[PDB]
Amino acid sequence: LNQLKSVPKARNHKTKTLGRGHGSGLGKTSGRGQKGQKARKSGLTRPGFEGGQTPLYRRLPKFGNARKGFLKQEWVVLNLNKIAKLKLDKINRASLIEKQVISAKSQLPIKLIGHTKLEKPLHFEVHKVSKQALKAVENANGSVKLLE
Amino acid sequence: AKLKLIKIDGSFETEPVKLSPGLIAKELKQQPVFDAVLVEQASWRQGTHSILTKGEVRGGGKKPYKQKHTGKARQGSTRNPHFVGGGIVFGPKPNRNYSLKLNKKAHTAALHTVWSEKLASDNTHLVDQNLFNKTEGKTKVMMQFLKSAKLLDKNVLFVVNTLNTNLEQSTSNIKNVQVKHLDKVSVRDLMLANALLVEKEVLKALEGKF
Amino acid sequence: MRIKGGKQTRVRRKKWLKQASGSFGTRHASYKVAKQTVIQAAKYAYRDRRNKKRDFRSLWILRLNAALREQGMTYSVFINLLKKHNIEINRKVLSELAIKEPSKFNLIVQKVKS
Amino acid sequence: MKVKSAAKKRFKLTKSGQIKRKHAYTSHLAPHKTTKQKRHLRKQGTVSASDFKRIGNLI
RNA sequence: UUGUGGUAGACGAGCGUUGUAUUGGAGUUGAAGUCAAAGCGUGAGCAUUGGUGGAUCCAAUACAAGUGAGAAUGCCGGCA
RNA sequence: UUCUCGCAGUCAGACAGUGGGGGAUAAGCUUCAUUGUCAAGAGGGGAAGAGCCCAGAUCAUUAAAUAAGGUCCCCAAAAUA
RNA sequence: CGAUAGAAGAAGCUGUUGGAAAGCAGCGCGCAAAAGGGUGAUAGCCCCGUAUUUGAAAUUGUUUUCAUACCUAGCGAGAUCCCUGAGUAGCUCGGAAAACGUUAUUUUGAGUGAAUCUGCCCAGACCAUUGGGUAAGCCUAAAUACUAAUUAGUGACCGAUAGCGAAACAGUACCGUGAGGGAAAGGUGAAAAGAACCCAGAGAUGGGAGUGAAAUAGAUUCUGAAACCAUAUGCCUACAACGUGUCAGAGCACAUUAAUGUGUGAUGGCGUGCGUUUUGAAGUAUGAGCCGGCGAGUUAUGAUAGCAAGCGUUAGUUAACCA
Repeated sequence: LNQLKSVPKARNHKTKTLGRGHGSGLGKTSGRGQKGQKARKSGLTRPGFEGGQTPLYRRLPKFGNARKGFLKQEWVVLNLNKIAKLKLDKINRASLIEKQVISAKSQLPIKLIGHTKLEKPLHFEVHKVSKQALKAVENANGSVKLLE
Repeated sequence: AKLKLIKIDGSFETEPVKLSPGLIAKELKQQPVFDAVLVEQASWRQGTHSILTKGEVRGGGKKPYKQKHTGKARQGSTRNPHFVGGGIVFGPKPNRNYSLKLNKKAHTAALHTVWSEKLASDNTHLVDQNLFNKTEGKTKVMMQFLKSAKLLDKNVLFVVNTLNTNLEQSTSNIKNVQVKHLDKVSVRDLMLANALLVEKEVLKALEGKF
Repeated sequence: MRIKGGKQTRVRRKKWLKQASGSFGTRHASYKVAKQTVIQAAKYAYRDRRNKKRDFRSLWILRLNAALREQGMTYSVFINLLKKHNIEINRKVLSELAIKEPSKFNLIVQKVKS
Repeated sequence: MKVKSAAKKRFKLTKSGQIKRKHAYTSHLAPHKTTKQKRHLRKQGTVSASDFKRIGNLI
């Protein structure tokens, strides 16, 4: 593709321009309707307006939240189905970077989730074991140590 | 497509040098090269094109018109896009940049494909360090070498990896030559030149990135 | 970057005034009037295309009936002598053209008599 | 271009969207419901598809 | 086979167009451009020739469009 | 025509027939439903004639059948009892 | 090390179109400069020049190195010794900021008002444990915006109804007392070689004879279109109610963007303008004198969707910053 013969693969779809004639598409009609508020100058009104209709968001109670001023601490989770094609006995923080698992700035405790059994003998360390996950890793002839 | 080394005179030698596999690709793709030259060709702007809009033109707003007892329009403003006051709502800005970006893997695929195409285009004869030496500062000998093989079809872009005083003195006063560095490349330059020269060593160096 | 092209408008004006010809007063001299008169001329052409068929059909009917009344027959009666007898593909315009041929309509009227 | 806090305080979001709203007759008056109506109007509810995009794209 | 009426509207086919870079060319032994003709186009257009002007533009793939004028009781300018 | 999706246009309607409500079977009148018209779609006809009748126009044609309907002249069309 | 004067600094001829060359053709030649422009069309080698290359009399600045004031500076033993930045911290009526709408935290307009090192305050009210440090004294280079201002340079920067109101003797003339508002601008011709001689005409002015390569190169000015005002060539052309029209067309004049040719039109048929916004206009609803110039759907941060592409099983992807 040289500048005298350069061609794309499949591109150059139709573009929109309305101020260049009627027969060229959407002339003075412009597709903006007729005799309207949004049709006039400074149309495209802000979100959160219905044209005088009574909205429901202020006519509806608010959901419950028993945690105000506090946030749920993030925890790293090694999904059993995803960890099926991974192998590292005695998981430690300083090695999951190579496997694109853990983050550089992280102190998140590990949590084990999932009954989807894996396919290798692996010994694993986690702060929490789920009972179904515990059974699944028991069927995987491996071992698991409960951390903090 | 083995390439034979050439001398400073234009005659070939007894060693057809094997081509490193770090340039030959598997499938040819026209879209990555297209958007690479798209992003590279642009950005000639220097903020030069700038206009004053209706809120940017200088003037003291006033109403010399009175709507009643007059024939012309009310038009309480005088600096309009359709009057002599001036100021168009649409025009060039010194802040537009038209952001474009290219990924890493797509860039690697595009560079490998264009290296395959340019190496197999057979518009090149391999050069070595031996002809780099014994080189005069004259651009006349460079033209003698160029016209000995008469590369008069397209502009020729040499790729170099080491710097020599003869290189900086010469290859500077000819309309049909250009020189760049191994990593100082862009697919726009390759497709624009359509003719190039390559040294022996850079094949192995480029093999690494593949 | 400012776009040129202050001449293409005049090129279009000249092209469209080339369509107009033979206009009286400021109708072949004003381009705004020229556009409207070209549109009306094209519509008149369309009208002629839709009209001349019926116009000439009635013209042939009248011109042929003018001859037919001289022989003592009306157009309505004249069609019957060809509808059931003297099976032909002759046309009303064809009969009108044959009127221009002397002593040939006589052949036709003695043919239906036979 | 923000997330409308004043409007998002009245709904919940689940997997693959599925915005969830509450049930009325809970704030100022409800001496007008049956035990069936009281327990089912304490439960949750869904929304309509008439404004589905216009609420999903906004919130 | 339906066809081919069509407002708003959805929608397809595109063109002209200025500048960018090639790719090239033409060019006081003629150029952009003016005027005309009794041409080529479904169209957004293209012309050829002649006068006219005595120095610049075009042709084909792409690029971005201050881009394409019927009126805006439009403004400017000239003429009424 | 049913499902999703993007973009929507109307959002101040008028007209014919009927059943109407209102009015006063006075209203090409206001307001409801229905068969159609338009707003969205030309033409032919009747004195001119958008909404009455016949209706549904890719185009060229100086071909055929003809639709309602008409046939003394304008203008195409015939007479007999 | 610069800046405010400088300087060295490669390379072409012949014929031709030609009024003139620079263009073309033949052979070249240099190149560290075939960067850019002018040079009587359309020049790498004709110049301006340039790359490269060095220079400061005198002044100023950026630092480097050297000699060199000034002061800069911890570890052990005691001691309920002293000190550790008082209207201080606080408390009340409240503001101001803090994302805050007075609430952690800071300050005070009006008041009261301690303490010590085991002290205080704080850890978005508050106490207790735990933990921080001991304000209420003071200067502080570092990254800071902008170019009014300068150099060097650049432009998918506007090009004379554009670019700055102002290419120009622009904020100018001028208007309003006055604050304020606020026009008009380019290009002769290669070199004026700027129209000498004569004629008419009072003069002005014009026209012939000239120069000038070209006098569509004559001062009006690079060229020089339509509206507008006349003119003559072919025809129609003063009893006919025409958005001056359409289709045919006698008859006449022609002879081509050379073609079943063009031009006019005695005459027969046909024959309620346009954008607008409305239930809907021929519209007597508005608006338009014409011509020409100009004249109004965008950018930034993004998201979503369609399409396309990369990668795609432990994915993709970098922001900033840096070469």
